[PDB]
Amino acid sequence: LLVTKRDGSTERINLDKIHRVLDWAAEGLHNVSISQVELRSHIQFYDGIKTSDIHETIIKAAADLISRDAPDYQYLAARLAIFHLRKKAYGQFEPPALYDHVVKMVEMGKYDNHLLEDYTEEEFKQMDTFIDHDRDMTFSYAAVKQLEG
Amino acid sequence: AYTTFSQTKNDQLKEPMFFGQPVNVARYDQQKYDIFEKLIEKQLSFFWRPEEVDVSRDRIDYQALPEHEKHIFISNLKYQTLLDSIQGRSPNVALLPLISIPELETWVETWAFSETIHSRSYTHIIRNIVNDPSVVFDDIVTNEQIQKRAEGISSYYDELIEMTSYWHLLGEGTHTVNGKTVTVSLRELKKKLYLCLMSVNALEAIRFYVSFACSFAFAERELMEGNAKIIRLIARDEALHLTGTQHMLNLLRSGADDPEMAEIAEECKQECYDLFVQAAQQEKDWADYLFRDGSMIGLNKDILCQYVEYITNIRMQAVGLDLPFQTRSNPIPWINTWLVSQIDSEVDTDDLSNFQL
Amino acid sequence: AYTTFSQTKNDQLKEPMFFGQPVNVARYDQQKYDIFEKLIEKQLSFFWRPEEVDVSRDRIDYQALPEHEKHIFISNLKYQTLLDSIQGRSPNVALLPLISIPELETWVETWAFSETIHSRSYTHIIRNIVNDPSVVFDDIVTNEQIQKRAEGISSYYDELIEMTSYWHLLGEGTHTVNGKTVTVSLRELKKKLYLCLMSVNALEAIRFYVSFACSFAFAERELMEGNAKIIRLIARDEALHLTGTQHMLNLLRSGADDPEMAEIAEECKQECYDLFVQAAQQEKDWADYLFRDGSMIGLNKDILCQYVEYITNIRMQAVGLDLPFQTRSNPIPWINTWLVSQIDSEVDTDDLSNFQL
Ligand SMILES: Nc1ncnc2c1ncn2[C@H]1C[C@H](O)[C@@H](COP(=O)(O)OP(=O)(O)O)O1
Ligand SMILES: [Mg+2]
Repeated sequence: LLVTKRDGSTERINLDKIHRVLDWAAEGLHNVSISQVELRSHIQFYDGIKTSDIHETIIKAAADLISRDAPDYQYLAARLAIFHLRKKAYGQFEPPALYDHVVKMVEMGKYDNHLLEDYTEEEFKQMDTFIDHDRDMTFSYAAVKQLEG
Repeated sequence: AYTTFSQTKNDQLKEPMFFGQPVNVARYDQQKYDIFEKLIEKQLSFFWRPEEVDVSRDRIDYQALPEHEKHIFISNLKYQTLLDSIQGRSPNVALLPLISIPELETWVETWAFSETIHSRSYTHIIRNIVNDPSVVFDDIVTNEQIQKRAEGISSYYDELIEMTSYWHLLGEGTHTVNGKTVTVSLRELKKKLYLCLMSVNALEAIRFYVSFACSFAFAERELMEGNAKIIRLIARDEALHLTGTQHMLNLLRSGADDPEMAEIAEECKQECYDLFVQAAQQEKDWADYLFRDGSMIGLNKDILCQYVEYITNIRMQAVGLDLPFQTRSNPIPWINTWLVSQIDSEVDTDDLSNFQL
Repeated sequence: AYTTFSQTKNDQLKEPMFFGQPVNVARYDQQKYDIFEKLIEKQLSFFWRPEEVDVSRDRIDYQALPEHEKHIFISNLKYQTLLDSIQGRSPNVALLPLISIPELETWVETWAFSETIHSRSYTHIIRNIVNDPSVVFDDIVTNEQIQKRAEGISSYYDELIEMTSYWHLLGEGTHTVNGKTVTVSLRELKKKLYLCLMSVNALEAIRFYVSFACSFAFAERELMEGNAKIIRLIARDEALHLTGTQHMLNLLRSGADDPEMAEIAEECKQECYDLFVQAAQQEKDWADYLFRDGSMIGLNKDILCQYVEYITNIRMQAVGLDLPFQTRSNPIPWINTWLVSQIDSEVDTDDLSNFQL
């Protein structure tokens, strides 16, 4: 059976894709279980299932496993949610340059155009060196849900 | 020689677990070790029959599985049928000629009997999941991945049975049997028993629990739910079985039963450690064979191998052996589900007047 | 040698009951003889526990009995504890190393397991009627009147176990063991099995049923009714057990299972006949000890010895043996209860006038 990728294309189902993304999200964490997240997802595969619905399902499952006995699920679900939010806004994991993003966002009317008037392209590229995108890996799950919500 | 009713009146409370006078009168009003009386009562209270579990809707789920998941399920079911086939007869044949207290004698027969219910349920499961049960059963003896462990497991039993027969026929000493010289050592017999019990402990406490992980993973997906109910009943029995061998081993190791035995158990510590490590390694390779064509939701080679290391450390510590693997948390915590089961309006102004603002 | 999992893939439907290839895989989807599958299913459905039977009244009735009736009850209870002590372990130790088809292997373990429930119920009865059960259990081994026939039954078991060990260690042939020459004959081994099964049949079909008469005689007087409820459940099991050995004996005797066996059964016909008659004579001898201090309503030495001869003829004819005693009707017919389960006013004057006076 086939799933529907984020770009619209289709390919046959491969659970290793789910295993890999969970292994990455659980790296370094204590008392978490890749097996538990997949089984608590209760994911019902149908032919043509959206790959983004699959990811949202395993985010909710790992998020609901947050407990006193396994508090590190707060970071596993956050890393999965950060990963999901990266794809929604950029179509990829790595965010674009700050200048290229601001230009596109002002043209769409989502940012204030004063950003392009008060800062030059050389200044935007200089603020891109300030940014550390790995700081998205220090949030907890509750933080990310308030961010996206 | 072995006698089915020893003529000598002995105080059964003072006999050892093994190698003493064969049990004559079967009484259950007193025990040397009450753990085996508790194990009998617990087992008798768990009495179940395979036919009392509905397995009719399991055939639908099995046919719908992918081909590599049919293989995972059936390979795990063939391996279970093998192990409880050995366990059906072996405790009776290997231990009854050695036991010298009645409560341990009756437990071994209750232990062996409950294994026959397990074997009967495997036929019940197979009969309701595949079209020809002969296809599955005929593959058990010839299976290349299974047979290597079947001979390994049965050899510890076979060697104990052989020395026991020599010990009953000839007694201790140096004997001549058709020219060739044969030495019958009771100390060597005690060593073959201790190694056998260690092999049986790893069989029931590690090998089967790796198999439970496969069966219960399907149930966590609400599949094969009739099989999982039966395996749940088996796992409840299996917990009693490994508790029995744990108490046998620790009683032998501690020297409570036989002063000589505590020293013999120390000489075997390295061989027992290697026995468990080899058992753990064989199951990891078994997991490598299970997922060669793909994995499933909740279970793959890494996850199952991590459970092997997790469960082995727990079992080896229970019998006083060194931990061969790194400390780890339970990689499949879901398996524990299957292994254990208007205002008071009165005011006092005087009390408030005590307030200084 | 004996192996707990023979690595040869064999068609179990074509193996003999005994002395074939040791059973490897335990499967229950097919049987060579379905009698043993029916016996397993029937025994499992009869599963009962002694503690679920009310025996509280039995302490009062027993203490109220005359002293010579206390002797009858407790002597019969000691003798039952003795026999089912042997039966608890012996089918497992003596028959499992010889069985080569799985349905018969599992039946022997189900048979043996059900005997441990019997032994446990005897403890349940004893502990609920006397103050110190140790006085009763210690007397089973030290009383000279009971122990003498322990030797009769156990000797047939012990000799089969010994020859089986020689057969597994050395194989068939003439061997020298510490100077002395030892001959291992498979034909002599088959002869010791057939004799053993004959002795066990007489044990369960004659010896125990003579014992049932004593327990049920007390119940016909509405005494010891808690014991009688347990004995009735035991007797229901015993009916399955003697049906098992009857089928084993008749299958061996007819040559259907093993042609060589039919010839051996003919050489033993006289030895088997003497075995059954001796068993009856020993039970007659036991009845003399039960009533040495007096009798009770409905049962004395004469009545019970008549029942021994009555029941022996029935059992011996079932296994193709000549009747040793005179034909007689059932001397205790009450025991079968326990061993199973206006005017029509119309007138027609015209019809009457057609009548000639
Ligand atoms: N063929 C496949 N079958 C099942 N799940 C898949 C899959 N390919 C990707 N996934 C999972 C892995 C991710 O957790 C989730 C979406 O992640 P992604 O990498 O943003 O999606 P995609 O690779 O479809 O662009 O879907
Ligand atoms: Mg992807």
